[PDB]
Amino acid sequence: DIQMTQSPSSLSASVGDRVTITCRASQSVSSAVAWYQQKPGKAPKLLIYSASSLYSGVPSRFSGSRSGTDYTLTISSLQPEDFATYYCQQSYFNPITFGQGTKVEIKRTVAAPSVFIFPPSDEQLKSGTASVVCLLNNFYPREAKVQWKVDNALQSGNSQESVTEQDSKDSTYSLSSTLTLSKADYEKHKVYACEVTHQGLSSPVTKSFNR
Amino acid sequence: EVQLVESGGGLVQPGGSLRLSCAASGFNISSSSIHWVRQAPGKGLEWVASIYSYSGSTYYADSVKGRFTISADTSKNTAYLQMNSLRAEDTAVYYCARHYSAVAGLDYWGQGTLVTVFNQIKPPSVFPLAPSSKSTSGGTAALGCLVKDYFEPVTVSWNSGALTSGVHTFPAVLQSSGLYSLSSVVTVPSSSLGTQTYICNVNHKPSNTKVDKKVEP
Amino acid sequence: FPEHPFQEEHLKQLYKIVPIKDIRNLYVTFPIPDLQKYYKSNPGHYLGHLIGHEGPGSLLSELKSKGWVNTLVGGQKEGARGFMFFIINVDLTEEGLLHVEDIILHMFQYIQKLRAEGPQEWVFQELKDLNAVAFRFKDKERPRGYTSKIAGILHYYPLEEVLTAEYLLEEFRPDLIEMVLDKLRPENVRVAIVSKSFEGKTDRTEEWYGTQYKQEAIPDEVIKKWQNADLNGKFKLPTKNEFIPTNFEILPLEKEATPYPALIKDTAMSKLWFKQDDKFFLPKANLNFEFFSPFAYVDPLHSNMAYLYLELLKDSLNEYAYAAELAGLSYDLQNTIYGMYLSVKGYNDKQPILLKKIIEKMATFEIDEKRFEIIKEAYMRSLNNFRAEQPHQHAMYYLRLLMTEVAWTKDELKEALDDVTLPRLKAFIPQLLSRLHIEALLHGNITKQAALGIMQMVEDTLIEHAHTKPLLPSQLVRYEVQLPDRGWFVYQQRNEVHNNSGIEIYYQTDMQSTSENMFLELFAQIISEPAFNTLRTKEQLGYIVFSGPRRANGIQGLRFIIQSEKPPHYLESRVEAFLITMEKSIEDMTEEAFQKHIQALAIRRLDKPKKLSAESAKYWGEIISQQYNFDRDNTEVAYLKTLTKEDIIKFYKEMLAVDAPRRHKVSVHVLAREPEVIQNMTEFKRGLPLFPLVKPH
Repeated sequence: DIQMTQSPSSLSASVGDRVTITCRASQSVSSAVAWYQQKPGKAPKLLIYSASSLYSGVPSRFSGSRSGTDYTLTISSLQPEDFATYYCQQSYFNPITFGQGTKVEIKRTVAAPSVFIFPPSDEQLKSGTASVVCLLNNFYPREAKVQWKVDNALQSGNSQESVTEQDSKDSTYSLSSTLTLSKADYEKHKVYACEVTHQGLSSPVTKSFNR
Repeated sequence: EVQLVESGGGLVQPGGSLRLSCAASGFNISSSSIHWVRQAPGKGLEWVASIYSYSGSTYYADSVKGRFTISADTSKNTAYLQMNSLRAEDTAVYYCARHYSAVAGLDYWGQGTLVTVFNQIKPPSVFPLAPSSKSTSGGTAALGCLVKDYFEPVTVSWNSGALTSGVHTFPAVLQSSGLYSLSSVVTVPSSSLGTQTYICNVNHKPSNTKVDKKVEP
Repeated sequence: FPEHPFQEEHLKQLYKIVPIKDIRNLYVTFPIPDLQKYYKSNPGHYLGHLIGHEGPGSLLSELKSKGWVNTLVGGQKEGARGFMFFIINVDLTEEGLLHVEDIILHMFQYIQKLRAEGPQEWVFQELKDLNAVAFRFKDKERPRGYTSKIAGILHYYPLEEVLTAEYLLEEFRPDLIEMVLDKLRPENVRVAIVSKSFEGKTDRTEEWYGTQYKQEAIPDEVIKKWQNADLNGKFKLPTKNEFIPTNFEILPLEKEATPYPALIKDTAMSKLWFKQDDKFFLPKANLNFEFFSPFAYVDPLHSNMAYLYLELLKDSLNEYAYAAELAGLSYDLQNTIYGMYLSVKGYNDKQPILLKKIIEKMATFEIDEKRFEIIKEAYMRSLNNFRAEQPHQHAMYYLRLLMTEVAWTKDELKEALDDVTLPRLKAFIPQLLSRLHIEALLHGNITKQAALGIMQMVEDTLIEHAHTKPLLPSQLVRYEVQLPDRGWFVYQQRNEVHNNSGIEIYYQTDMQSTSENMFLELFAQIISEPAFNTLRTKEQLGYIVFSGPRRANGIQGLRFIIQSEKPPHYLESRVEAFLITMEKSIEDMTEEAFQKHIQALAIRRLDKPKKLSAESAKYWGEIISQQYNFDRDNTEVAYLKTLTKEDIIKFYKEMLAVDAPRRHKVSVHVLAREPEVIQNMTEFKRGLPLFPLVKPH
């Protein structure tokens, strides 16, 4: 029915930061809105009930507020366990909308990726599959621009870039750019160049090899 | 205090049907009721269902309105949900989560069951990387297995579960064939490529398949 | 009782109760004090008004715009002496059972609406006018029981306050409204849920009778959801009514010394038969208007067009017409196989202007799409149900069936519903309204020239909107099957559902000539009481056995409402046997039973006017065959005196003998749920003459 827009959808903020999270109501909503935590891989939580009231066991470092219609949760201070996907609720006999997601990330020095590249194994070539794994690893933050230059020609669509989450080691990320082709395109396109343009590495590092 | 022991959420087919059984112990479902929450993996939140066992008032979302039947044995305070016409996009963690006596207070939760409306179950074709001299950019290198063409994401450890630090196991890419694909890289020295050939301890969850695959130059 | 006995164990408390009757209801109860002293505005019966009100922007207007719960009630019920009840009962459907607390919350939003509205002075003046006119013009009562009723008032009220009991609003009381608002609180609620299917589920037990129920309370999340959601969206209060009747100073009867409806005006469009009130001198004026159209018999599609058009049409302005329904001033819209019909009833004050609004809105009418579709599907399921109806009901359907020039069948009606689109009739309405006819009938304490101006105004508005051009007089043509006058015909149509078999033998005599009128009436009633003697009472074949006349198309007839699963020819022979029974029995009836029985038919005929409505119904029968013979009473009575015992034998042997040349014999068989024969209904109307038509008036 009446929808809810959890602004911001994602953020990056270190331990001890005062964070304002505003679930944007579509219509005039009364005090019928909660606030949620979900740690990833875990069952969620309620942060704030009644749009301002703290629930037992949740610390005082979370201060919700009835804010007009676009109600606002104000985290007073972040913690190392507060890096979790957040939500809210809209409680009526209307179809209950929720948060649209807000995961807290950290601010950090812009860590460079371990810009590597990796061919598929020879067994995988015998399976008729090329997975050229251009590895980026241990980079903060996720914002980059990884480009494939197949036979020194910029190609897109054949790239598969799975990204690990905020690291347990140093709160960075890893990226396995997989140039998904066939062996009929592996031995065809011998030149496999992985142009990496991070936000910090705005200079395009183009990790290349020859078969 | 307020115990949300969910069960019953198991195996189903697209177009299928189930019946939930959540042991909502420790409290009264004659009191403030539990409800049901959609969350597909990688997707946001949607309210599923609502039993009012004190009053029999069932509630559903508009696409699923009518085609379910919810009930709760409130003498036992035990919740149920006869799930019906379960389509494949509904593969989602369904939370038996208690709403307490607040204006919006849903504070108690179950861990939720991933009622999976999947299509395939497939053991993996795990393949390593190819560490060549071109891959050894200096002493800094890495090694990994591509766990390829399998249906749940695998759980990969290294060297009988020894090498865990620096292991950046990627999220699985559920490709167009209903099959996942993830990598698991780990920063190793270029001298260790061949010296300590780490073997990925792949464990496919639905088919219960263990594929120990060696990575070697 | 100096205390409220609803002692805190029952507030905000469910009671899911199994009834004995197959019934589904829900009570909400409020112990309110003995405010019998507070009869100045009588806030409990004011809530019976306001909570009973279902008007524009209303709660029930929204929930029937939501379609869940059809009706409801909420008002002051007397409980014990010291306090009283406030019972809020609703209709229950099966679909509202999942929506219960939301409906409760709808109730609460209307409570919060009228709480945010607070007091209303215009309701006090309006309902004070209502009470003053209603108790002013309450007509009469049965004596017995009424005396004990006002004697029940006589305890609570002295010897000058037993008529003026609650029947006058003295002074408006916003703060007693606020007091009962403090009574009307969510905290103050008993809940009595009624459902039969909870047998073996309910445990807490009533003392005397032994029925079982449950406590099973509501948790505080839904309690507080009732509390905090005191907001106001779609719901709106009504406004003052546009009309109140004030002309009750009756107007005396002038120079027009006729005691009948007189044709005072006839144009190419209008034709005004007109009467003033001489009998009872009542300030109501009842109105009658037919909407003839050639477009009546066009299609089964056009049948449902006109039908469903009038249906939704009368339903649509009913949203406007709740103030009039609340005024008790009624009306009618009804279709005809010739067209439509309009009635307007109630007091003669503001009927023209309100009527002009009705005319203008039905002329200038907007069309909703989906609301109509719900109505379309509803009458679709209705016609689906129509195949499962009673053989006597379907026998009366035969009475409308084989007795015309042409009709449409229900199967023809069945396929054509697929053919229905909304722009079809939406474009057909100006096709419709460019040419049709309205004949005018006016009766009441009403003047002549003012009524001329009112009718001229209304038809002028009609021509203003859609320009309804007149007809030809041959364009008012009329629809009956010629007989061979001796041959007996019948067909069978087996039932689908009901196992009983239907049968009847018909006899048209003629038009309503004074001859044939007393022939049919006297002959029908003279066989009626020996039938009550032997066939019904003695034989006891089935319960639905009845004999009667037919009066339609200005044409007489003879019916035998008989429904029972018998072998066909067997029951034919029994009816034939009763024909032989009356053949001898009439010859056996001497002069004494003859005279007493014609006196019975006389007192049947002899009855004084009682209202305008009954005489007007007989007037409407005078209208529809265009005969207007307002003094055939004495004429047919004096003709009745002319009938002798031999004279009726003359009526027998020419027409009613087994070899009579005017043996108007025909039947229709209906079988169970499982001469010569009739080949086709096309053969039924293929080779025929037809009839002379009746001279009109």
